[PDB]
Parts: sequence; structure tokens; C-alpha cells
Amino acid sequence: ARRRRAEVRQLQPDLVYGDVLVTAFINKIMRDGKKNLAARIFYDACKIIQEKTGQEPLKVFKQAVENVKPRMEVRSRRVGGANYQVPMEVSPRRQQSLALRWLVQAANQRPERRAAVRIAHELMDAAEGKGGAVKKKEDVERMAEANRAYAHYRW
Amino acid sequence: SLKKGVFVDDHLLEKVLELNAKGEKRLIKTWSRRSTIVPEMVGHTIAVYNGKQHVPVYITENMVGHKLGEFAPTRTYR
Amino acid sequence: KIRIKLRGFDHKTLDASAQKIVEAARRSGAQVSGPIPLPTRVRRFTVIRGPFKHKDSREHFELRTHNRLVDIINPNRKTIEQLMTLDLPTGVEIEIKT
Amino acid sequence: EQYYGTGRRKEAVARVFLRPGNGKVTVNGQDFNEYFQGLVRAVAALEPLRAVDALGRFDAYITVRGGGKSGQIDAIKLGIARALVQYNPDYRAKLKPLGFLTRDARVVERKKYGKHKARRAPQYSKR
Amino acid sequence: GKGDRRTRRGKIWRGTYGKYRPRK
Amino acid sequence: ARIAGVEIPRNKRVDVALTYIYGIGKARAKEALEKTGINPATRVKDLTEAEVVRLREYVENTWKLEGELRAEVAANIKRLMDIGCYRGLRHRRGLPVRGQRTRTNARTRKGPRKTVA
Amino acid sequence: ARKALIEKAKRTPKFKVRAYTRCVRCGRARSVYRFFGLCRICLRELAHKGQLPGVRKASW
RNA sequence: AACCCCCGCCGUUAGUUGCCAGCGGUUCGGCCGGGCACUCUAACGGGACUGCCCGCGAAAGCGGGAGGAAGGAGGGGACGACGUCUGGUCAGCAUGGCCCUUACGGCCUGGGCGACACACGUGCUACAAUGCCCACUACAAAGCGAUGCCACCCGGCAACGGGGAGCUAAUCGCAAAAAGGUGGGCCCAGUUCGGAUUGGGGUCUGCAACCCGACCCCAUGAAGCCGGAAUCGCUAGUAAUCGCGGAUCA
RNA sequence: CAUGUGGUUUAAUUCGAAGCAACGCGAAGAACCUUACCAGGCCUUGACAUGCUAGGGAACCCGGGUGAAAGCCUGGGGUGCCC
Ligand SMILES: [Mg+2]
Ligand SMILES: [Mg+2]
Ligand SMILES: [Mg+2]
Ligand SMILES: [Mg+2]
Ligand SMILES: [Mg+2]
Ligand SMILES: [Mg+2]
Ligand SMILES: [Mg+2]
Ligand SMILES: [Mg+2]
Ligand SMILES: [Mg+2]
Ligand SMILES: [Mg+2]
Ligand SMILES: [Mg+2]
Ligand SMILES: [Mg+2]
Ligand SMILES: [Mg+2]
Ligand SMILES: [Mg+2]
Ligand SMILES: [Mg+2]
Ligand SMILES: [Mg+2]
Ligand SMILES: [Mg+2]
Ligand SMILES: [Mg+2]
Ligand SMILES: [Mg+2]
Ligand SMILES: [Mg+2]
Ligand SMILES: [Mg+2]
Ligand SMILES: [Mg+2]
Ligand SMILES: [Mg+2]
Ligand SMILES: [Mg+2]
Ligand SMILES: [Mg+2]
Ligand SMILES: [Mg+2]
Ligand SMILES: [Mg+2]
Ligand SMILES: [Mg+2]
Ligand SMILES: [Mg+2]
Ligand SMILES: [Mg+2]
Ligand SMILES: [Mg+2]
Ligand SMILES: [Mg+2]
Ligand SMILES: [Mg+2]
Ligand SMILES: [Mg+2]
Ligand SMILES: [Mg+2]
Ligand SMILES: [Mg+2]
Ligand SMILES: [Mg+2]
Ligand SMILES: [Mg+2]
Ligand SMILES: [Mg+2]
Ligand SMILES: [Mg+2]
Ligand SMILES: [Mg+2]
Ligand SMILES: [Mg+2]
Ligand SMILES: [Mg+2]
Ligand SMILES: [Mg+2]
Ligand SMILES: [Mg+2]
Ligand SMILES: [Mg+2]
Ligand SMILES: [Mg+2]
Ligand SMILES: [Mg+2]
Ligand SMILES: [Mg+2]
Ligand SMILES: [Mg+2]
Ligand SMILES: [Mg+2]
Ligand SMILES: [Mg+2]
Ligand SMILES: [Mg+2]
Ligand SMILES: [Mg+2]
Ligand SMILES: [Mg+2]
Ligand SMILES: [Mg+2]
Ligand SMILES: [Mg+2]
Ligand SMILES: [Mg+2]
Ligand SMILES: [Mg+2]
Ligand SMILES: [Mg+2]
Ligand SMILES: [Mg+2]
Ligand SMILES: [Mg+2]
Ligand SMILES: [Mg+2]
Ligand SMILES: [Mg+2]
Ligand SMILES: [Mg+2]
Ligand SMILES: [Mg+2]
Ligand SMILES: [Mg+2]
Ligand SMILES: [Mg+2]
Ligand SMILES: [Mg+2]
Ligand SMILES: [Mg+2]
Ligand SMILES: [Mg+2]
Ligand SMILES: [Mg+2]
Ligand SMILES: [Mg+2]
Ligand SMILES: [Mg+2]
Ligand SMILES: [Mg+2]
Ligand SMILES: [Mg+2]
Ligand SMILES: [Mg+2]
Ligand SMILES: [Mg+2]
Ligand SMILES: [Mg+2]
Ligand SMILES: [Mg+2]
Ligand SMILES: [Mg+2]
Ligand SMILES: [Mg+2]
Ligand SMILES: [Mg+2]
Ligand SMILES: [Mg+2]
Ligand SMILES: [Mg+2]
Ligand SMILES: [Mg+2]
Ligand SMILES: [Mg+2]
Ligand SMILES: [Mg+2]
Ligand SMILES: [Mg+2]
Ligand SMILES: [Mg+2]
Ligand SMILES: [Mg+2]
Ligand SMILES: [Mg+2]
Ligand SMILES: [Mg+2]
Ligand SMILES: [Mg+2]
Ligand SMILES: [Mg+2]
Ligand SMILES: [Mg+2]
Ligand SMILES: [Mg+2]
Ligand SMILES: [Mg+2]
Ligand SMILES: [Mg+2]
Ligand SMILES: [Zn+2]
Repeated sequence: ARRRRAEVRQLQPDLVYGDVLVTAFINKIMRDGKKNLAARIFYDACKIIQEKTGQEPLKVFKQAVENVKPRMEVRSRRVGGANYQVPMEVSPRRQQSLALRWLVQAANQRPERRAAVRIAHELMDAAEGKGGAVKKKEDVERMAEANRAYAHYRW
Repeated sequence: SLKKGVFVDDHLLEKVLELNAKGEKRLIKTWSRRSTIVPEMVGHTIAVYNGKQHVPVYITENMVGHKLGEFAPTRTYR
Repeated sequence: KIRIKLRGFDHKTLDASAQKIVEAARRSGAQVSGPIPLPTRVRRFTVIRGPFKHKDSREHFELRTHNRLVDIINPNRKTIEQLMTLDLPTGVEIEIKT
Repeated sequence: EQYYGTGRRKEAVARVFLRPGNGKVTVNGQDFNEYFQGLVRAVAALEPLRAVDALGRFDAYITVRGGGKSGQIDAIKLGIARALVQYNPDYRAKLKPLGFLTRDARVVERKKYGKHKARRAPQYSKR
Repeated sequence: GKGDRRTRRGKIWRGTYGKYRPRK
Repeated sequence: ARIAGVEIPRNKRVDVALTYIYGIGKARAKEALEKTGINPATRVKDLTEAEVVRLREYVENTWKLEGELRAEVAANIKRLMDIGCYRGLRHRRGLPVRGQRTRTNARTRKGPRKTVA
Repeated sequence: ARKALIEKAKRTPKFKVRAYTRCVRCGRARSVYRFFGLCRICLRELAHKGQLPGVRKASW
């Protein structure tokens, strides 16, 4: 990215909810270009969301993903010869991409057999503010403050 | 695996054949290790070429389905 | 009734001979199915550019062998005679059928 | 009397016929919701219709060949769009800015030599 | 996988028809 | 049940059950059921002894297996051993019989890597 | 053993197996395009001089 | 840089490819009558020029917007300066010099280049439930093919063999595309994961498959539960993943 | 597990390529052929080009014995174009 700045790739909305967020989230589930399988596993969980709670999977997804949005992180700025781990803002772009990634990463971490059953639970506990995906969030935020001293390097 | 008529150099057979007539000696030098072991070989002793010299490999009734090559190791460390 | 084949490496020679049969066959004979361009074949040859150890960076050429087809309905003696001593391609190949 | 547009994309092309009717969709025989079973991309290709404010007002007999099922799907949106824009230049004024045109130049890349996949080079090693 | 000589996937990879595949 | 001597396929699909037996695989599995009228999906935990004793005398006779098999296999080698054939000598130094690699790999008959240098 | 083997390949007497390809101009053993009977090398050399009819430098 | 090829969009020319798109016939299969609009085929052109609008600028040109299939080099290939490494190759070939010459030349048989106490590189298959098994059904491209590809029928579980039809190939065949979609089995196990190793039997090419082939079936189910320090590819139809083709060649 | 390379071994395990820019590289087909290596048998104006001298014989075609084959030993038929 030494030249321009790179265009944040655009994305066709959901073939269902019409949500771009869901479109992206699917890609994270997607294994080896098999997009079909990914969507399937997602929607299967989507309905499972209601099967458990009288709530629709819509806001369950937003509520969840919004609780896994890390407010601030630690970037290692190697200035002054040494590599200081400075705490600073998370670009709105990152908060999303990271959340979704952690979401699915923590989801795969779950033990249960079927994959869609993991995306469901992880999604629920996430909106509930309790999931293991949230645990990575609570960490990165604390890891940021455990070094608030060097924050005077915030570029 | 060559099923229809198991190969075996004719001159080699021809050689053992005249030996089956009078039941003579067993002295015999070959160079066709591919040649299959025929039941008429039993009791003989064919010196096979491994690539450097003739190895006096006796041939019992046990060794038959194989070839003369499986008894003249080519690698000098076998 | 007249099914002429027209194959040749150079594509340009095939367009001259294509019109060469359209002029004589039509301007002095019955119906003639226009020049139908058949799907061209291709012989690609990937060769190691160097004479020695140097996989990749190799060059590769190809040998476009063309095809063209034209038909006619009536054996007007005017055409069979004219298109028999006036025709003269070069690297083209002319093979006709009934 | 009818409507026609030529859909194209990725070694796959599609003739589209938007014959006026209720909404009977069918392509290469078989039914829309039959040729594209289990495939979620299906409901997408029919989007150009429900977009122009008229789903239940056109039957849809169509053909398509080459490519893969989804590759055929890409051409469908192109055919359906071109079909109605053909016999109605007013949809162009509001369907063009909404992006339903362009054959989508995205196409397979020619595998270069030395590489593995026109880009994917063989693994490096200094040792 | 593509190494199970005694399955559909296997013979496909190897390019051989064999028993576990249609023929005559 | 103790099918084919001590061998004991138990608590799972009858077809895969007999697989665990030393002389049977996915092949003889489908076939052994189609020679005694047994249902493949049925569990070994729940199936009539009339059906069990059926495979009992069936398999124990239909073909050699277990140690009988494990014995003859030993015999083939002892034969190649005492003959002096190439196929035998490879068994001697434990090298691959299929004359495969040797400069590399071939570990599955050489065991763990020796290193040394 | 470069010339005699050239006379040996064009010989094609014994088993049809023992016969083999051999570049017509240079006389190489390996890399024998059957269509020309040539080796990759000369085949490349000739085409560059167009001495091979209709053959052209591919590029797509 | 540009002039060249491919891919994009539109047109002209052409109808043994395709098409009731239109009708008729129909053993209702584009099969025949028939038709070239259209898919396609392969030649020739149109097209994009910071040409238009706004903003900056002395200019070149830059940023943003419009119309457009395609905007500032649209994407990909071809093309790689004077020279450098006294780089590689005299075992492609040519070529100075040196050297051999009943052998450093020649033919053949057999062996070897395929050794194995190890080390490394490039890779293949995996360690599995986004999974594997089976049955069923669906969509490619590019190519190649007359002592060649095999429609199809008989035999064998099978590789494959006997008999046998079309084609110098947009007309016939290689042909099964796979991932997919549908349905059933599997239940977290060193397992229905994984196919290494080995035993027995068997087929095809070739005089000849011991050394040293390939493929088939039964049995044998190894190491391997995601890999130390370290390290590679890729910025989009890319990487990841699935299958197909050809050169070589019995 | 596949293949290439080091090393090692071997009668031989043919040669080259050597950081990047050698190691699925020359090889886009090592079972004999390929083959450049080793053992043995054997040929030695040569399997390939040109030219001269000398003796017999046409070109040709078939077989015999010996042998792993190469090669070596060797019978029969044939009785051709012009001066
Ligand atoms: Mg900058
Ligand atoms: Mg430091
Ligand atoms: Mg982003
Ligand atoms: Mg080629
Ligand atoms: Mg393409
Ligand atoms: Mg390549
Ligand atoms: Mg690809
Ligand atoms: Mg398995
Ligand atoms: Mg049959
Ligand atoms: Mg084998
Ligand atoms: Mg290795
Ligand atoms: Mg020599
Ligand atoms: Mg050959
Ligand atoms: Mg070769
Ligand atoms: Mg310019
Ligand atoms: Mg096009
Ligand atoms: Mg135009
Ligand atoms: Mg045509
Ligand atoms: Mg009738
Ligand atoms: Mg009828
Ligand atoms: Mg009928
Ligand atoms: Mg019908
Ligand atoms: Mg009717
Ligand atoms: Mg039809
Ligand atoms: Mg017709
Ligand atoms: Mg036309
Ligand atoms: Mg076209
Ligand atoms: Mg013009
Ligand atoms: Mg201007
Ligand atoms: Mg304007
Ligand atoms: Mg103005
Ligand atoms: Mg402005
Ligand atoms: Mg102004
Ligand atoms: Mg201004
Ligand atoms: Mg400005
Ligand atoms: Mg000025
Ligand atoms: Mg602009
Ligand atoms: Mg610009
Ligand atoms: Mg601009
Ligand atoms: Mg450009
Ligand atoms: Mg360059
Ligand atoms: Mg280049
Ligand atoms: Mg200079
Ligand atoms: Mg230099
Ligand atoms: Mg130099
Ligand atoms: Mg120099
Ligand atoms: Mg160097
Ligand atoms: Mg020289
Ligand atoms: Mg030269
Ligand atoms: Mg010289
Ligand atoms: Mg001198
Ligand atoms: Mg000399
Ligand atoms: Mg001499
Ligand atoms: Mg001397
Ligand atoms: Mg020599
Ligand atoms: Mg030899
Ligand atoms: Mg190395
Ligand atoms: Mg490595
Ligand atoms: Mg590999
Ligand atoms: Mg599944
Ligand atoms: Mg699957
Ligand atoms: Mg389908
Ligand atoms: Mg057949
Ligand atoms: Mg039938
Ligand atoms: Mg046809
Ligand atoms: Mg025909
Ligand atoms: Mg046809
Ligand atoms: Mg094929
Ligand atoms: Mg093939
Ligand atoms: Mg097909
Ligand atoms: Mg399936
Ligand atoms: Mg069920
Ligand atoms: Mg279990
Ligand atoms: Mg284990
Ligand atoms: Mg299981
Ligand atoms: Mg075996
Ligand atoms: Mg055979
Ligand atoms: Mg054959
Ligand atoms: Mg084979
Ligand atoms: Mg064990
Ligand atoms: Mg992995
Ligand atoms: Mg590093
Ligand atoms: Mg895989
Ligand atoms: Mg993988
Ligand atoms: Mg082949
Ligand atoms: Mg053959
Ligand atoms: Mg030594
Ligand atoms: Mg070696
Ligand atoms: Mg070595
Ligand atoms: Mg050495
Ligand atoms: Mg070397
Ligand atoms: Mg002589
Ligand atoms: Mg002599
Ligand atoms: Mg002479
Ligand atoms: Mg003789
Ligand atoms: Mg002699
Ligand atoms: Mg004589
Ligand atoms: Mg005589
Ligand atoms: Mg006489
Ligand atoms: Zn050459």
C-alpha cells in the first residue's frame, strides 16, 4: 500500500436479509471458495437462533457482533530503536473485520459437532455478552490499557 | 505378469532338454535372468550372470515360480 | 451438390480463394452457400528457450490450421469448366464433395 | 410482442425471453426452482425483475449454456435486464445507475509458465 | 482420499477406471 | 459375540464390526451379510443368536483368518527367507520388497530415523 | 558414441521396441517432437527463421 | 510508451453450429420439412480522444462527477536497453587447440544410472463432521484422435478380453468433468478418518516386467490428533479449492 | 509417500548444473533400446563420408553349424546392362 491506499472492496448485499454484514460474515465461514456451503451453515444457524429464543436472528447478529467490536488495540510502533506496543484507536473497518473473524474463529473453537450449531451458540453468547469471542475482545482492550503509559506515542 | 505361456529363453530350455534326455551333468552358464524356472530345472545348477560373473545357483524344487534373476543379486552388497 | 473444403495455414490466402470461388460459381451458375468459417484448430508448442538447464522462461509458438466451407446446388457446365483451369491457390487446400 | 436480451458471463451465455404472463419461469426445460435447487445464488438472478417493479407480469422462458451453474446465473441477470430494457428504454434510466449491465469483465486468468496459476509462484528456497 | 485405491475418488485422481467405476 | 475364535466385534454396525476382524474388510463385510441374510445396519449388541451363530459357523469355515492366516503369511516369508530370492533378501534387511526408493524415505520398513553423521 | 547411434536409430531393424525417436537435424535422443521429427532446440531455431510453414510465435 | 495477439462491448459478411425463436409433421429426440432472428463459428470494422462538466495549474497534468459494456495504461500475454556476473552449455549443434586410434573408436549379452547407516530442496496424500462413504441427478473449457480415439452387445466383481458400428473429425469417439444438488449411512473413534507397508491371486504393453513398469481384487490398515527453531506464494475472478486436456510416449 | 540433490556404497552406481540465478534442473518418458558407466564375449579400413590399387565374383536370394547375442565358420540357387 506504499502507493495509493487500496479501495475497500465492495460487496453484494445478502440474498436474504439484504445485509452486507451477513454477506461478509459468510466469507469468513467459507472454506476453499465453497461459498454455497458457507451460506447454508449460516442460515441453518439463523433459524436455530429463533428455535431457541423468540427473537429473530437479525438483531441477534448485530447485538452480538457489536459486543465483539474492540474499542482499542495495541499496535507495536518500532520507533526510538525499540518496539513499543502503543494503545490506540481501532479503525471502524477493523472493528468489523476483526469481530467477524474472532466470531468464527471462536465458533470453530467450540466443541459441538455440527458447524451451524456453533455459529448459533457463539452468536447467542456474543449478543448475551458472554461468548469466547467476547473474551478475545475483553483481552485486546485490557492489553491496550495495561500499556496506557506509552500511549503518548499515539500517531 | 505374463500369464499366457510363461516366458523362458528357448535356447536355455533347449540346453536343459538334452540334459533331461540322458540326465547328464549340471554345468550351465546363462545370461537370461528373466527366464522362468521350469520344473525340469530341479537338481541342476545354472551359473547366472549378475553383471560381473557367473553365480552357481543350485535350483531345488522349492524355487520354481520365480526367475533366474531373483538368485543373482546385481548389487555388490546384497 | 458441390461441397468445397478450404484449409490453409495463412488466413489471408483463404479469403482470396473464398471470394475466388464465390465470383465464378455465382456470377455464372446457380445457388452457392456463402463461405462458412469452420472452427480453427491450434497446435501450440511450448519449448525450452535455452539449449540447457533453464526450465520456464521457455518460449512457445502455435500453428493455426484454418477451415472454410462453401456449397453449391447446380452443376452448371459454365462453372465446372471455369472453376477448373482458372483456379490456382498457393498454400491453400481445395477438396470438394458431392 | 415478446421481450429478449442476451445474457453473457464467463464461458456461459443466455438467451432470455420475457413473454407476458403471470410469472412462469423456466430455462432449458426444467423449472427455475428446480434447476437451481439448494443453490442460494438462484434467487439472485431473478432480482432484475422484482427490481423494476414487476415480478408477476412476465413469464420467463430462457436458455443458457457453457460455464457452471452460477456462471449461467450471472448471464441471467444480464439477459433479463437486457430483455426488458430492449422493449423499454425508460428502465435504462433507472437500471443503469443501479448496475445491471456490463458483461462483468471478470474472467479466468491465463496460467503463465514458471508459475502454477498465472500468479501462484513455486515455493522459494535459498538453502 | 485420493490415495484410497479402492474408492470412487481414488480411481478418478489416478485416471484409471478400474472396478469401482462404470464401464461395460 | 466371539466371532472367529477370540476376535470380538461388538457394539457397532455388524458390517463394520467384522471389519475389526483379522481377515475381513469392507469387501468380505458386505458379502458375509449377503450369505447369511443379515441386516448391515443392525447392531452387534442387539441381534438374534440364530443370526449370530449363523456367522459363527459361517465365517469360521468360509475362509481362513485370525492366526491361521497370520500363520500362513509367516510361512510365505519363511519360504522367501530360506530360498535366497531377491524378495527374501529384502525381507532380511527389512528393505522394501517393491524395489522402491532407498536413498530417501522407505522409513515404514526402516523404522525411526537413525541420523548419525 | 554419437555418430554410430545416429546410424543405429535410422536403422530400425530389431524389435519395434528398440527403435526410437531421434532429431532429424541435430540427432538428439530426448525432446523429440514427432510432428517435425525435430528436437526442441532446432524446432525453435527454424521457426524463428520462419523456415517452418504457418508456424508462428504464440501469444494470447 | 505506441504499432501485434487474447478478453471485454457493437456492427458487417457467412449458414451442415444453433434454433417450433415461427408453423407443420412427430416413433413428440432440433428428428424431418423447413428458417438464419438468435447461441455459436471466424474473418473484417465500429469503439475511448482528459473527448464533456466542476475544481487546481504557467504548462504538463492532478482530484471529483457525468454519459458509457469498457476512463486517465480496462484486464492478461508478446516484447526484456549499454552492460554485469571472465554466469551456464564445446554431453543439442557448430568450432581453434590438446589428446586416442586394432582402442578414449564398434557391436552385442547382462548389470548400473532405480544402491541406502543419513542430510536437503520441490511436491503428493493426509491427520478428518465446512468431514468421509454410497446411490441419484446437474453445469464447463480447451484440446487430441485411421494399423488412432472406441458408440454399443456378450463374458469377468475387476483391470481387461472377444465381437462389433460411426469418423480423414463444429457431423464420430476420448466423455465419466469434479467440487456441487438430492437422499441414506456414519457419531468423535487412531475410527467407515488416514492408505503407507506387506501376503495371495490377476490383467495389459512389450521378444523380455527378478533387478526396474503400470493397473485390478481380496486380505494386511503403518506413521500421522495440524508439525521445533525457521520459512514460502498470493492484492481479485487473485489466493484457496475441484476436475479436464495435451506434449513426451509401445 | 513421490521425485531431484548431498553423502555414502558399488565391478559401475555416466556427465553436467552449485547462494539468489543448482536440487519435478538438461530428461517433454533409464526394464533391453534410451546410454554417454561397469563385467564379459567380440569386431577392428570399421556401423557413417571420399578416393586409389589389386584377386574373385553379378546385383541378388536361401540355409547350415557355433553361440547369451554380436560375431565367427560355411553350403546352395542365381548365370543380369553394353563393347
Ligand atoms: Mg505516498
Ligand atoms: Mg532492536
Ligand atoms: Mg474493511
Ligand atoms: Mg508442446
Ligand atoms: Mg477464459
Ligand atoms: Mg506454467
Ligand atoms: Mg485455477
Ligand atoms: Mg479409507
Ligand atoms: Mg458387464
Ligand atoms: Mg510391480
Ligand atoms: Mg526428501
Ligand atoms: Mg561407447
Ligand atoms: Mg521406445
Ligand atoms: Mg528418452
Ligand atoms: Mg504512445
Ligand atoms: Mg463475447
Ligand atoms: Mg457498431
Ligand atoms: Mg455451420
Ligand atoms: Mg404418424
Ligand atoms: Mg411413427
Ligand atoms: Mg418411446
Ligand atoms: Mg413429449
Ligand atoms: Mg403440436
Ligand atoms: Mg427443444
Ligand atoms: Mg436442414
Ligand atoms: Mg446471419
Ligand atoms: Mg464469438
Ligand atoms: Mg473493411
Ligand atoms: Mg485537454
Ligand atoms: Mg455533465
Ligand atoms: Mg465551459
Ligand atoms: Mg467540482
Ligand atoms: Mg467554469
Ligand atoms: Mg477549475
Ligand atoms: Mg483542484
Ligand atoms: Mg507553454
Ligand atoms: Mg473522474
Ligand atoms: Mg486519474
Ligand atoms: Mg480521475
Ligand atoms: Mg491497458
Ligand atoms: Mg528483463
Ligand atoms: Mg516475461
Ligand atoms: Mg557498448
Ligand atoms: Mg561472464
Ligand atoms: Mg563472459
Ligand atoms: Mg567476456
Ligand atoms: Mg557459478
Ligand atoms: Mg572443439
Ligand atoms: Mg547449430
Ligand atoms: Mg577439428
Ligand atoms: Mg599447433
Ligand atoms: Mg585421426
Ligand atoms: Mg585399427
Ligand atoms: Mg597398439
Ligand atoms: Mg566405447
Ligand atoms: Mg547391454
Ligand atoms: Mg540439497
Ligand atoms: Mg523441502
Ligand atoms: Mg511430488
Ligand atoms: Mg456433508
Ligand atoms: Mg462432500
Ligand atoms: Mg445444476
Ligand atoms: Mg471394447
Ligand atoms: Mg443400453
Ligand atoms: Mg452436427
Ligand atoms: Mg462426416
Ligand atoms: Mg451431431
Ligand atoms: Mg483421453
Ligand atoms: Mg489421454
Ligand atoms: Mg460429456
Ligand atoms: Mg456427493
Ligand atoms: Mg434419515
Ligand atoms: Mg464410535
Ligand atoms: Mg495410529
Ligand atoms: Mg464410524
Ligand atoms: Mg503381490
Ligand atoms: Mg497381457
Ligand atoms: Mg496395443
Ligand atoms: Mg497399462
Ligand atoms: Mg502399531
Ligand atoms: Mg491443515
Ligand atoms: Mg524471515
Ligand atoms: Mg483436499
Ligand atoms: Mg488442502
Ligand atoms: Mg501417455
Ligand atoms: Mg501398440
Ligand atoms: Mg568405494
Ligand atoms: Mg548415481
Ligand atoms: Mg550419487
Ligand atoms: Mg560418486
Ligand atoms: Mg554428477
Ligand atoms: Mg565384417
Ligand atoms: Mg571379418
Ligand atoms: Mg570402403
Ligand atoms: Mg546364417
Ligand atoms: Mg566361429
Ligand atoms: Mg555363402
Ligand atoms: Mg553358388
Ligand atoms: Mg554355382
Ligand atoms: Zn536440432
